[PDB]
Amino acid sequence: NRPERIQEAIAQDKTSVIIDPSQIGSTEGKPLLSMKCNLYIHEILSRWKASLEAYHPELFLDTKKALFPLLLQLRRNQLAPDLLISLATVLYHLQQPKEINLAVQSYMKLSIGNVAWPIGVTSVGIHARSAHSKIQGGRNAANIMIDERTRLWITSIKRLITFEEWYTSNH
Amino acid sequence: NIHIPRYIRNQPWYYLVHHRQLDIDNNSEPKIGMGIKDEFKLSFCRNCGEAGHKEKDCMEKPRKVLVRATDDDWDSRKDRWYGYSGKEYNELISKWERDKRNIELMKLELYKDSVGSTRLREDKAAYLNDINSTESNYDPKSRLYKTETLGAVMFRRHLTGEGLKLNELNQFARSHAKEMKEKVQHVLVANPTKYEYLKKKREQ
Amino acid sequence: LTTKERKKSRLGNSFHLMRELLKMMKLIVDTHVQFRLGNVDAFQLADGIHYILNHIGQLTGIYRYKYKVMHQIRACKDLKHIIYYKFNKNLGKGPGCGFWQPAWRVWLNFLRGTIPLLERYIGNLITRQFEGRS
Amino acid sequence: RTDVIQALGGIETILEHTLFKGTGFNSWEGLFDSMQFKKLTHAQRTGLSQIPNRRFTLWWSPTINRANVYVGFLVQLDLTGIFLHGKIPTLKISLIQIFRAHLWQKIHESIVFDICQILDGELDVLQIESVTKETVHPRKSYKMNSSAADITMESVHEWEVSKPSLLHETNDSFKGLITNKMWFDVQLRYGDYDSHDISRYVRAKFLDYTTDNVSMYPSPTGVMIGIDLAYNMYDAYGNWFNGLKPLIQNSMRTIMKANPALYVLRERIRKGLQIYQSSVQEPFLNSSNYAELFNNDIKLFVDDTNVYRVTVHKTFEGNVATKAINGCIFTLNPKTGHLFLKIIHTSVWAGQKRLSQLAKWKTAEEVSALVRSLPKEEQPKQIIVTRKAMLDPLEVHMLDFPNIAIRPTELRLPFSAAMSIDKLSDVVMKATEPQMVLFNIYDDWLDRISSYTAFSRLTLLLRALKTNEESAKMILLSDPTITIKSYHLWPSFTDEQWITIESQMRDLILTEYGRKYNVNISALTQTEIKDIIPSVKRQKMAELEAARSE
Amino acid sequence: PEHLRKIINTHSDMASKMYNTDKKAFLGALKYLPHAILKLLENMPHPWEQAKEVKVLYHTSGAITFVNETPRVIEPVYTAQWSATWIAMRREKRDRTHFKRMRFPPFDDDEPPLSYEQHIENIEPLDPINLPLD
Amino acid sequence: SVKIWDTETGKVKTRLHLNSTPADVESRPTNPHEFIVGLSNSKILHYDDGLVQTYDHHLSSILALKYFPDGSKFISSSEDKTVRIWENQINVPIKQISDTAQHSMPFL
RNA sequence: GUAUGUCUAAAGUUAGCUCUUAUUUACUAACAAACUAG
Ligand SMILES: O=P(O)(O)O[C@H]1[C@H](OP(=O)(O)O)[C@@H](OP(=O)(O)O)[C@H](OP(=O)(O)O)[C@@H](OP(=O)(O)O)[C@H]1OP(=O)(O)O
Ligand SMILES: [Mg+2]
Ligand SMILES: [Zn+2]
Repeated sequence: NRPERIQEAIAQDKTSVIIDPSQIGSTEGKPLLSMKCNLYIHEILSRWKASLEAYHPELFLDTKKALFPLLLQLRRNQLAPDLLISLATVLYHLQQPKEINLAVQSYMKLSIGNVAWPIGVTSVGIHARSAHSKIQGGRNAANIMIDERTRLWITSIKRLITFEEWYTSNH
Repeated sequence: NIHIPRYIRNQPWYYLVHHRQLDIDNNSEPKIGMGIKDEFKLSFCRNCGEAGHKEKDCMEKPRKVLVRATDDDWDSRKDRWYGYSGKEYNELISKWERDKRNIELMKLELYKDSVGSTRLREDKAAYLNDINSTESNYDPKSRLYKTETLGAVMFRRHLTGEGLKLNELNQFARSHAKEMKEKVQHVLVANPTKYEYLKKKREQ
Repeated sequence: LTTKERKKSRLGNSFHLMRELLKMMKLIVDTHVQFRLGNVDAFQLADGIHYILNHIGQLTGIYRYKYKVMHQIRACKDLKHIIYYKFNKNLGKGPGCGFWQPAWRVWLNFLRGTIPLLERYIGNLITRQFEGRS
Repeated sequence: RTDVIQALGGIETILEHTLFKGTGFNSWEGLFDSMQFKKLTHAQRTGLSQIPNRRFTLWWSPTINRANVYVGFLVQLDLTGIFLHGKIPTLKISLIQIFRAHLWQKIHESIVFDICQILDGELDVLQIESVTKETVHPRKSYKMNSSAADITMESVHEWEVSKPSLLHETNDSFKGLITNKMWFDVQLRYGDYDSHDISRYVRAKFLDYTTDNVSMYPSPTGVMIGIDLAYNMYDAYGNWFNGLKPLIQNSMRTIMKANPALYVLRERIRKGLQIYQSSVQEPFLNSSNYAELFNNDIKLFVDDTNVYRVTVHKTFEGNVATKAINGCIFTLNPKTGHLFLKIIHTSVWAGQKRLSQLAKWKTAEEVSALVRSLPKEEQPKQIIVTRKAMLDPLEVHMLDFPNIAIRPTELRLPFSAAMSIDKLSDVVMKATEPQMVLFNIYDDWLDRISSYTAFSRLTLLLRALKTNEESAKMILLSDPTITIKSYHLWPSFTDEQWITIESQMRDLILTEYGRKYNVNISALTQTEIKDIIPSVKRQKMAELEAARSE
Repeated sequence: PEHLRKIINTHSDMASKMYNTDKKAFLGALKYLPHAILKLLENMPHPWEQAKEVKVLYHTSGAITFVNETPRVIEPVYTAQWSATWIAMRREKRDRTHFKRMRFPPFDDDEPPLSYEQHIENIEPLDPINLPLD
Repeated sequence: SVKIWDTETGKVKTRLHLNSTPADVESRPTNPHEFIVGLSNSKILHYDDGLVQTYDHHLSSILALKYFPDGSKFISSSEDKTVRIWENQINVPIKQISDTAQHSMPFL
């Protein structure tokens, strides 16, 4: 029933993490890329279990609570296209030595990216022109802060980015 | 503190203090919930026999007491729920009691040890943990709450560590200015690497 | 809006006068509905109606687009000022009065006056919509 | 005038008409146009006359917008819950002016979620299962016909909630009702000279919204808190179980004293009425607290000079119109050393006009988006703005972040010369999307020295670039051997080379400063640092009382 | 009445081509709309009666609904009925400790007006303002 | 459709399927990567060996393009009378060249 | 900054002189030190 799924998916968990930068743009391999993005975040959290004794022993449980939706939505290919592509861009720039600044650049194309007016200033000033409605967004290409639970793991991604910086720094 | 003009400081003919009788005083404490203190104050008739009124203004049908009163204001006057014995609310209580009488991915995602099963909502700014009464141990202009760590009593922050190291550094710059173009180079932020490596050399 | 969407979207005294009389009538019919649904009492219906027919200048907004309504509004206020001090000789101050008959007569006489007014106004407007401007 | 004041009822009866109580003044006693000189237009002087009429109407706004109206139709403001009693134009413009950026909503939501934090702070005290934030309607904060539940408490064990009483009732009945589910509804009202008694109002709204035939609430038991904004008042009517009444009393005094949403409301009523009495707690940057920047916290600068840069060109008829070029937001962390350089593309300005104020609000939006992307363990505990006009939009968009110490500065920090740097200008101009390009300012500067040395170096270099641009560029681009690496900005100098560069830049700054202001020399050392980069007299007193005591 | 009610129910969609001339009728019926408002407010049901089943003309397209009959009442009966409601409302302002006035407007702006047959016709009406005649 | 053909073999480097009928299609003298396509929907698109940066300041269909000595800037002219000197991957014109009597600048 | 004006393939109609270069002057700019239009 369920323990055979445990056996199969842990024997698959122990069976690659190097994201091919051709497979980021290769949209046909979306389940395989989503599974690799799942497993590299698992590898980050497995490393952060190990060095927890001297770096933030209070946020490991919070990030485990917060990535539980992302671990839910990465194993069976449950994300948005641009969101998954930008996440894979982060995790490819997160495996290289000096690309920590490029990792946070890919994060800032994840969190805001292409879309202008991310929150929306929502009718400031007096006059409130007729074109002044298109510079606010609750939906319809506003941000990717469209949920508490979604932004929670988006924040946890840069938590793992900061841990990756600290982990490659003091080793 | 004479921002008061001449005519307000000029008292009336008999006897600053004569005005202070909304409050003119403190006004930064937000005001209390005051409210529904209520009061109900209080020949003869051919129809009913009672005194006071005539047949044209009698209240019983022609056969052959407490008053909504003591009013000064407007919001007291309209008051759709002025008298209140809780009738309609207990009726809706009774209606509510009548209505009151009548999968594996969670198990797959515990591969890491969680076996539990527009702002942040976990911020909790330190005026909310200042829920007990203090003498304004927060300001909302600067949005800076005071503690004993990085806080003082007109005041500044505790320059802790790096700030204390720059206190050492600009006091070293003042010492090198008050001891030793070069007329301009006497201070810290003018020629910074100069005094930085002089303070590094001084520890040898 | 734009300004072009403020020039086509302003309308005259006629369309707004229709809108305000239908606000008035819908307040009347909705208080009778809140009666008929079983929510509100008949006494509270009569006080609600007498509140309508003596706060048309507040609840509705017909005073804006036709200002001689103020005559009838003043008369309704004046009828209020009579009726609340013959209904409340031994009662003092408070809601509960619902003798809505003469204010109702005043608004019916207003409608008696502005049936042909609104016939001519809306006839000219509707013939501008279909037939067009001469 | 003395007897006029005594005949209007003293000062109390005058100021009950006014919007004085809506302002936050520690006392009444602290109550007491450079545009007409500009050549603009004959017709635009009408709006110049229009400006003080707005503050006169806003000062007398509770007695102008009051409820004893002989005839007047209760329209609602645009996007807020203020009910006018007639289309009075300047009053309506002043209430759009105060309550812009959905500040009403940014009050309401804020109070709601702050109560959530209190109920997330007091879970075990009240035996609460889970304080549920409700996904409410986007226009719920000003629909006054009917409302819904902002917060819904769920309980573990069911609650003995009382009959409905006020927040300040001294005797309750904790026996009557029995429910497993409270709710909460924060209400807001702009009280006026007639309808400002808040307890009657909140009792009317609670007995109004539970007792509809239409159902909106999950239970008939709840607490409806109503804040009167224009008279600085509050009251909460509803059902109270054990321990909730002193909690909500202390909580509402805490919120109503120290909410940043309510205080941005009060600051906007102060500045809209052009009245101010300032007691600046934890003051702005000086040469005194210059090291207050990187006191080992998390912090960010916000520079907004080159957000809306323009190029003008003649436009076929004679006028010289003004196109919006790609701009930058120069978000500098001085301690750790990142640079969250926001690249504002021209597609931000799709068909918008009045682009200056809208650029200030867009800069506040990007700072709020940046901070929301960061975790609440990397949320910067202070934000130092660079310009004063940035404070009005930013203190609204950081209403979601009450942890963050928004500080002004009294240093003209020369971060506007960021376009003088070649690679910053390249990543500004070469853009298609509104991009977030990152740098380390401190790139060769964090293996050898800490943040203080090279932040002072950056101040010296950028003031030299802002003063005389291509002279300092030729000083940077002097020795053709010393190049710039691909991920660096500044040329990879050695330390004596940095001493030579800093000496030439300091000589350049003070050379053009003397050649601009014909001043001889700085007669004081802190004056010289203040010249490189209120409390000027306080540091005069400090150095007078510290250089004398040796 | 069900024929009228079906016509009014079929004119809630109003998106087919077939309504075109019927839609012409709607814009023509505005210059006969306010007359019908008077014909409501003359035939407005008095507080002593529950609901007054009234004659009414309806257009075939259901454009405009003119309440047909005029309210004629015997004069001494009319002033006696209103005086009975006068004394009854005086009694039920005095003996009632708390009078609850209606909400205004009684419905939300987002709420459509209710159908008579699904919400009002199947609920029996309440008891009107009647003095207890001995 | 814009096609980059070798003079030696004649193979497919890129195939720019576009939105509008393209105008003259030119290349910067420094890089074979840097590559500018004019359109007729008032836009100009810079490319590498793949969009890089748009160019939208002409109001009309753009007619003809040039460059500077050894490139490093760029010249555009349209069905409007305007000529705009754009730079190496910069939207903003240094100069826009217009009088009241100019017809247009169809080739240059 | 308005009014207002202008552009916008989805659909396929049949065979002395020439010159570089700088200073000055004039007119313009909702471009800068939260708001102002006929
Ligand atoms: O303000 P006041 O001078 O004390 O008069 C009020 C006022 O009547 P006016 O319209 O003449 O000012 C009220 O009318 P509104 O405020 O509602 O417009 C009315 O209340 P209602 O109309 O709701 O009945 C009330 O009458 P009362 O409170 O007795 O019902 C009446 O007070 P007075 O009877 O003392 O004049
Ligand atoms: Mg004009
Ligand atoms: Zn009697």
